Amino acid sequence: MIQQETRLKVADNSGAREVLTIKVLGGSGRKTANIGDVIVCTVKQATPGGVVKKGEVVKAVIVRTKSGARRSDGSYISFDENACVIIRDDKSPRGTRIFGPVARELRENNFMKIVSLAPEVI
Amino acid sequence: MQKLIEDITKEQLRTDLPAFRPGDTLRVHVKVVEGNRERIQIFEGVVIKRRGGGISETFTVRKISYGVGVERTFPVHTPKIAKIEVVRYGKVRRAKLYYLRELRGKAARIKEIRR
Amino acid sequence: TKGILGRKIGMTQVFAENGDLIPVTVIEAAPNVVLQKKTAENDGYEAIQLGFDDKREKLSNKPEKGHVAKAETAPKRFVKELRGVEMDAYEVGQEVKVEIFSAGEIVDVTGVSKGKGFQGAIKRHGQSRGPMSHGSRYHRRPGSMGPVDPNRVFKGKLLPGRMGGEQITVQNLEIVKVDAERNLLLIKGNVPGAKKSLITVKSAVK
Amino acid sequence: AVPFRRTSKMKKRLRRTHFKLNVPGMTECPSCGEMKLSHRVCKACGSYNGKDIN
Amino acid sequence: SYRKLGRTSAQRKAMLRDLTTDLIINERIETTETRAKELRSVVEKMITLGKRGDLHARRQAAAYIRNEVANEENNQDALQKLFSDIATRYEERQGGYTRIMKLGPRRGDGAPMAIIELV
RNA sequence: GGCACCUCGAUGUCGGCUCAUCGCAUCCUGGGGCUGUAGUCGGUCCCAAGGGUUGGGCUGUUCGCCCAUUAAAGCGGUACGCGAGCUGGGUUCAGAACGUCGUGAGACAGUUCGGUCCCUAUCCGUCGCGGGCGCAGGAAAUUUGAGAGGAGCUGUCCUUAGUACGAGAGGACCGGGAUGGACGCACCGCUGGUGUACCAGUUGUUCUGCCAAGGGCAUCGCUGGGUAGCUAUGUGCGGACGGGAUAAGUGCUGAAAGCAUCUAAGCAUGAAGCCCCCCUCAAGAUGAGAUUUCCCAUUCCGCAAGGAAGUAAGAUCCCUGAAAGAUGAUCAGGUUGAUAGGUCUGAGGUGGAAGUGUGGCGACACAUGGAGCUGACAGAUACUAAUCGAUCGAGGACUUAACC
Repeated sequence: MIQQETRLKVADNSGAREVLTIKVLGGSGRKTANIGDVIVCTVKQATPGGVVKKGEVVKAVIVRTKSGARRSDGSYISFDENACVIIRDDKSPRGTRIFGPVARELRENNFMKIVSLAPEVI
Repeated sequence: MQKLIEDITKEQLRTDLPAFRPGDTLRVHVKVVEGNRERIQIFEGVVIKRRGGGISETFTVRKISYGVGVERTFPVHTPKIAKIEVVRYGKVRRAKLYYLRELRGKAARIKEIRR
Repeated sequence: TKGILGRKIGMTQVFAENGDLIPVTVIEAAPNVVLQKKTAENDGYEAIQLGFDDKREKLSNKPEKGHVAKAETAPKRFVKELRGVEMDAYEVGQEVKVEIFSAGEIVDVTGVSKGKGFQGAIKRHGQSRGPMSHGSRYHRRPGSMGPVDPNRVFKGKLLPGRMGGEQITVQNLEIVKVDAERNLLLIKGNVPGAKKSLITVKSAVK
Repeated sequence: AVPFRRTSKMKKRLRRTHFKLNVPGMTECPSCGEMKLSHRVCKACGSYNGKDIN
Repeated sequence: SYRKLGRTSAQRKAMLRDLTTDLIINERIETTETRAKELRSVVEKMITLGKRGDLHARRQAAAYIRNEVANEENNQDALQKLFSDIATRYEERQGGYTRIMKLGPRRGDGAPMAIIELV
């Protein structure tokens, strides 16, 4: 359950490393957020050489969380880190390549572009 | 109730799963369907939990993947696990192996029991 | 409409023959019996009174014994009645069993909810409580009564009291599976009432 | 946190209407001689359910 | 459930152990009703251990009941008294080795007194 | 703000928290007129109070500006709602300080640091739960529904359809389908929490004569797990489809007043609004209702007004309990009985017991052996406890019809 002010680990080579959740997009007042949907966020600290500087506001999709997802099958997928990928509103990532595994949730919650770029999907 | 419940769920509980313990490392074949394309995605990890009874009884397995751990949990008697095989038997003490969540990087050795 | 009278035995899960997993409540309903066919011309409305569970002769008083004598069956522990059913469809004293329902039907279920005893405002009506720190001596109290001008407190402010034990309804439940040989019903989801309590099952009005 | 008007004798008595305690449960001890409580070993006879208890 | 007896877990366990030991000692005991009700199950479970009689049961019982003298001329510790005499007396009747006789309440607090006896 | 009328034998002042509730001069959602309304989007006005009407930065602040959103981020009343409900950051005490004024003590709707917020609820009132009595016999159930309470909110996307419309850019009404946000109800099968009479490891000291094995204490000594129950962040479900009368609006017919006219006579249509349909309570509804069934209309006295005293059906006392519970109460049972505790067999949880033997100098490791233990969890079982008892509890007035 990613949440307002929650800090997320960037999972791509856009130059960003850590982001701060501005708050979750969607309904009027949303308390929570799970894997699949975009969230607005500011980059809190970043690599020097990159397209994203320190302290600008961007929109990202949370790609994996340590509070897992539930499937209609009944299985569960839990990680050991909360990470997100920065996206421009066309739903394509701003990073040229991404790191680490990625949840299957992002295919039906259509981010198949990111899934295709991803190195590993579970 | 218990006897009645197991009576109405015995037909659905599976039969062809080899015995394994929470400390073992193990492979699972899951018949995920992607684009109207059924395909076995192969997952290898260390078991952590065996919990629950009847068909409710469920198990978990943990993989380290590209520097990020992933924990996969299934209901044991699920129809969409195509095949299941233990690859090595682990020698551990605890019943539920929660501490690998914190512990990483070859300090998480699992001694092979050979029994 | 249709319905039967049964007892909640427990809860479990079942696979739907698709890969998905369904949580399901398990209800046993030994064949009910219709005791009285309430009819408009004398009773002001149409309905059937039916009973589910049996009683020993030690516990069956003579009044209810004579009452059930018309249906000619064992004295029934639990009795209830259903409206909107066709009077002509049911003879008095005939059995209902469980095959009247079948897998796939949409269903509404009602029954007494679990008791919870004298509970506070937070547990009862789920309204936030005062800060836990900064010297707040207002930890878990139920809020101000009301304004000053009315010189009283209005009716309907939510205060502590008893909980549970009022019949509740859940709408649009699904009958996953039926096992006539055991007299068993399997409802998707979960149902009010503690274990081994009385549950009544009705075809959904919606 | 204080009474505002002294309670009348009528109100006092009326509140006291339910303050009475009810009689206990008496049962003549089958061992002869005197009365006893129910399900309690008889104080005097020192017996219960026919069997004598020392 | 199990009664809290109005005292913390530590001294509750100690008190139940003392009551069990006193039962093994005296064969008859006078306490308040609820103490007797709780004592019933644990003492008739210790009886099951005694009837079982293996060394594992000996050690399990010794881990619970306390070493007061039960027969001073023979110096029968509660353990050996239990396992030798009482378990033999109660190997014949498959459970239920206790009784509760209710008495008139005590003078001081009117609490309901009870007699326990193994029988 | 003007007045000083109640309160100076004391009516606690800003803001916030908790809780709301009301008006509609409507912020969104619903229905319409006009538009300099092509269409998506708008402006103004009318009906509309059912529901909803967000999280942060700054400041004691409300108020404001800012960031990010949402359909919207309404305006007001309720002692500028709410301190015998809370907070005390500011104003409004005593200390101290800066600037200023004062010869000076000292003073500043100028500033700054610090600065005790009392109360066992008597009566109304409110939320729950009992007892008594009445319902022209006494009981066991099932119910009618007067009449109350709750819900009653909405986005996005696919399609219709790149279709109407627009050189073009751009982009529909109406109508289908999926899914979501917040709320509310229910429940542990699942994910998790807790789980202090469950299992295991472990430090110090002390005790069980000693080894071994155990016990007490040390926040449950600490730590890793965890049954039931309770539980949300977990799961299922709802605000659906409709009927009737209307608001604004649009009307058909048609005179008053040969025309015209939604009007006066008639007939329609028309909103998240109203009354039902949905859910809960409900016969103290003193108007005490109805239906199904059982008991029967005895014994005593003035014979009779009407009394009392044993009973019928059926309850209670008392006892074993929980799915219920603050205590009453409700529910499951009281020996032809499974109500609770044992005993036996299981589920789940811990997880490899003690004692032995083998290897090793040893700490330790294997085998015996998925062992030992196990609180509530579910089956069987008459082993212990629910025995003797006692108490309460009917015998029924005038008239219409119609029949012994």
